[PDB]
Amino acid sequence: PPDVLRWVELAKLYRSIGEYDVLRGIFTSEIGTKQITQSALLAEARSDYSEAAKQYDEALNKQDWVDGEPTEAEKDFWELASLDCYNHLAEWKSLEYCSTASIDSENPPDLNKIWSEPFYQETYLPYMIRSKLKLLLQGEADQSLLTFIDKAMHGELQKAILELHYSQELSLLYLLQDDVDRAKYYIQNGIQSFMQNYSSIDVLLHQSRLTKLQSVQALTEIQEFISFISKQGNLSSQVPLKRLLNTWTNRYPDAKMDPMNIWDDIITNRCFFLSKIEEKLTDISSLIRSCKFSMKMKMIDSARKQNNFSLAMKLLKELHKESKTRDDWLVSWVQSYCRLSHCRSRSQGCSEQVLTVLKTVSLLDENNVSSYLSKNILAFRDQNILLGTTYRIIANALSSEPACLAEIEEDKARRILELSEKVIAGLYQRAFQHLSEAVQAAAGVIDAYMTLADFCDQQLRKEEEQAYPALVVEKMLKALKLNSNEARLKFPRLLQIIERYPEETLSLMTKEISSVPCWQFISWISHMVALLDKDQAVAVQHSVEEITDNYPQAIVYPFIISSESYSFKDTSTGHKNKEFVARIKSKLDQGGVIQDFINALDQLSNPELLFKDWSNDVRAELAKTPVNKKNIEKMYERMYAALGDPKAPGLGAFRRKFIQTFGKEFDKHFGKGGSKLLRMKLSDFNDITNMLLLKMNKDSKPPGNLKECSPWMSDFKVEFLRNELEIPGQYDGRGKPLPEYHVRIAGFDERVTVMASLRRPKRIIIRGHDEREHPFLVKGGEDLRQDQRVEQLFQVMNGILAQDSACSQRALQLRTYSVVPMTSRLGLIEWLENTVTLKDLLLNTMSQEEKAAYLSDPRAPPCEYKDWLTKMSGKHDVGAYMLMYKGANRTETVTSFRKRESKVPADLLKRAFVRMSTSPEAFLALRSHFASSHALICISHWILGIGDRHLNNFMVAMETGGVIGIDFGHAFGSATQFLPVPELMPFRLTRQFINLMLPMKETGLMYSIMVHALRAFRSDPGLLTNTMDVFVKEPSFDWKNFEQKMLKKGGSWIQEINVAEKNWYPRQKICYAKRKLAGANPAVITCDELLLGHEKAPAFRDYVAVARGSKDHNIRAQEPESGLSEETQVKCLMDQATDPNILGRTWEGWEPWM
Repeated sequence: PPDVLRWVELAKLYRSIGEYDVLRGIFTSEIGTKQITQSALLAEARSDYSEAAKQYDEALNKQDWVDGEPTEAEKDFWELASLDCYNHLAEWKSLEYCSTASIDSENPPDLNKIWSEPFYQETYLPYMIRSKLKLLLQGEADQSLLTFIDKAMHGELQKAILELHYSQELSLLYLLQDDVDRAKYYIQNGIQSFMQNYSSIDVLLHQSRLTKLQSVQALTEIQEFISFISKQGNLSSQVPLKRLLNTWTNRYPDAKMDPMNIWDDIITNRCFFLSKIEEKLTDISSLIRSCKFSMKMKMIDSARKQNNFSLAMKLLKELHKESKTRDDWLVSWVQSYCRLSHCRSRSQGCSEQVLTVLKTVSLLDENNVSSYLSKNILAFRDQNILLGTTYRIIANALSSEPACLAEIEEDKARRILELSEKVIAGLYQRAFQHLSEAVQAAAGVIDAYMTLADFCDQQLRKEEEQAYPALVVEKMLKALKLNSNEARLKFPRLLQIIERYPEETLSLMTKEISSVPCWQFISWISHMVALLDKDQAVAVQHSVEEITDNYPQAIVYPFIISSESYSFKDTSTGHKNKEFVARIKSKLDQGGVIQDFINALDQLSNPELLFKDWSNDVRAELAKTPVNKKNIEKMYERMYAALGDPKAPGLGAFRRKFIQTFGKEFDKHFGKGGSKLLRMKLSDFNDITNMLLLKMNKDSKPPGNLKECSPWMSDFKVEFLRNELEIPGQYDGRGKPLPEYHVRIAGFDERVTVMASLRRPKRIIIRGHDEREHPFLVKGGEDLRQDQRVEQLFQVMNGILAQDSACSQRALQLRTYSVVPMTSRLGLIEWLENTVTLKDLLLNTMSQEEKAAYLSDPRAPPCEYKDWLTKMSGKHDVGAYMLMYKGANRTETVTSFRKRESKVPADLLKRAFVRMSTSPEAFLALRSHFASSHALICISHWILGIGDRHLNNFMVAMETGGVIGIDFGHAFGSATQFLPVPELMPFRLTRQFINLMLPMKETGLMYSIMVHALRAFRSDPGLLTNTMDVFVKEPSFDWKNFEQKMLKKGGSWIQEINVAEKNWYPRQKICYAKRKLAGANPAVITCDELLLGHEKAPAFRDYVAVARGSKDHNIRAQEPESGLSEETQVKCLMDQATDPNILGRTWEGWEPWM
């Protein structure tokens, strides 16, 4: 065919530049039509290279296949994938016969036949010479190679390939036959081969250069063996031997970043080199064998981490025979096997998870009980840790699934219940004894503390429905006294166990928090200085005191906003708490420069919108019932401080260029304010305010035009040490902070830039003590604590995301812009250099006329959409959705959706990537980064369920093509609850993000990124679970700041609910996130969230019908409700994202089409 071998050659190209995902993107959509294809690629996409060839040898001998026939395009592909997925693991012996046994049989004369028919010359040859060399290097004779080598070394057309390419295999072969000089010439041609090959690759095609560069360690290891074997200065004694052995075992390839064949190359070459150098010149060899065993053991402990499991298992069964002389080898062998069983069992079913770790008991009542768990107490500790965690695994296995697990294999049921609920408590007790041995038995004890920590916290969150709270606190804090990233983020668990159990061991917390390094709390300080108002601000006083003594700069900005509200206790215990805030308030802010800093930054914003904020605040507050006492006269003082007379800027502030245009004009209307606004108590007629507010926007002058609107910062002139300012937004954990070295703010440029948004924030260009120019964006008027919280969330998120293998090898990270809330209604936020928002990219890409007909046209897809809302429902604004859901079928909406999206241009994102790249060597590495980053943030915006991802919340950076996420108002699962017209799509993957990657399918890259990300997420010990728990279990938005920040933005949402406002309940959002992280179908969660906030809504059954599926077209209904897997979860996601039953009826400003 003329349209299939093209895909064969495209796969042939993409196999060479790494890129092993868009390789598999076409082997499920062009070379297909079967089912063994998908059933093997699902076990090849995850690193499970055993079953994904065990169902290719169980498919090459197929007979019937009566549904048609596999063409000639995939019968070769099946054996080629069999070769590849035999090569990635240690199957060399079953590679040679399966390579050369496809031209003839009867042990064929493979001499010149492979030098014929060039399909027999690129594919079957390198695996043959590779496999035969790997099988020769183990040590045998087998004499199958040099005859073919010497026959092919005869003639130019049989030598100008076998000398061009390979030469390192040949260098090792001629080292095996002991002519070192031709081996010298060959390895030197190998070094020149790497140089000339490296020089011709382009400079931005990354990961191809890595696949080149990862071999020079093997090349130089051969070069060093040659340089070492020939010299006669090393034949005298054993010390250059000893030094070379130490500098070998010192160096290593790293774990978590090198694929397994490079580990194989270096390990086997080093073992053969070492055996040769002991074979020639002749305890010594016992020490040599000990270095051999330790190098092999490090190879196994690196190969465990990447889920490359079957290679690890056959390596373990390789490495048993040597492990009998020295007992530490046996104890390392058994802990390595128990840890391999542990890392395996985190993915099996509940039926086999008990079996797969019950089988590893009989080697633990084995020897090493003979006096070696007495010589080392540390090995006793590690044995205790692994056994207790194994008992915890078995007890946690069949406590999740009821009692049905002791139904099969009754000898094993007798085995487990030998050591029905009275065995669960016994196994938990047998776990707890072995863990309590550890905390009484560098940093080989932090693991022993931390296992008790997470075990006991799991037991108490089981006990939500035993003096463990006495045990957990000091056994956590005695290791937090040491450095630990896994204990820095586990502190608010102590802050909540002491609050909920104050009569349970309050003094223990005090007696341990007495001596602790007081700079390990600097990240958590808003969870301590917002605790001064309540009780239990008595166990934590001196740590706050020490921070305000030694580092009195890094507590200041969260002390202010928590001093903004503090009502103290009438009992005399409160009479030292108000004394405590008095003492710290006196001894801090002694410079008196922080307050003028904040005040001049307040005088920079636009107060014209602050009056709108004040009008909406009072018309929401006093419009219920006039029984609120004194609060109107308590909150008019805030308005009268900043606004009113032109001398209150003098006294509380500096003279503003805006107040000489605002307060000076407002006397003939603010006399009315001083008459009736100071004594209103009416709340019946704010039309008088609305008409003046309509006039105040016509003649105002928002061009502030300079820095002179804030005169304090323009003329800064630092003089000497008056306890200088120390720029906001440093001191984010991470070791002992050097105080003197942050950028002392020393100047403000007289250039300000407003931004065009709904609130119109301003951007300033502040200058450096290191003589840089740090820009920032002031954010006047809004609460910005939640954005600090979710940047902490993204920090722990892509701190998880870089310690597995399969995301570190592909370099997936989020991009965290920084944010800081100086005081309430005043935040600084980091600005990024030369970025463009997504709708601006997709909008300026077009020409003149297509943009003109998209914006200004009657049948244009916005205006056509509101016209379809009219002609479907009858009414002509919001309020027609409720009659639109029930009163419309499927087939009108789907076809009308296609009919409206056909009018826009098609190749918009591809013209945007081609209008600036100027090189098709750059188009590839500018497209792949866009797709990789957009896929990662579209799955990480969903675990903690965020909505509202419209066209101005993605920003692209036009030097690499990444995308970022900003502006999170609907943080947890709350987009669909409290909005009127809900949103049901888990992210945004619309038509343009599809027409970019054509002609590839949307299962090549945007699927493998999401799968690797989600499987990287849900195997953690619950760091995300605890942090998400703590973020909503700290009340700062208890529907009040939520509704305030909701009405801050101007959309269509005014509250009046009275049923969902009682249904806030942060024991529900953690439950739903723990479900959709623990495994749940993503149509169950969306209809559950729509049920809990839209009960008794009219078209509610329509909502659950559209979210429910169709069972004939949408896969998201044909799947179960629980116990799924990652690929099924993400297949439901990618169906629900693009399913025009859903995208047809959504919010018009969300822009579903473009």
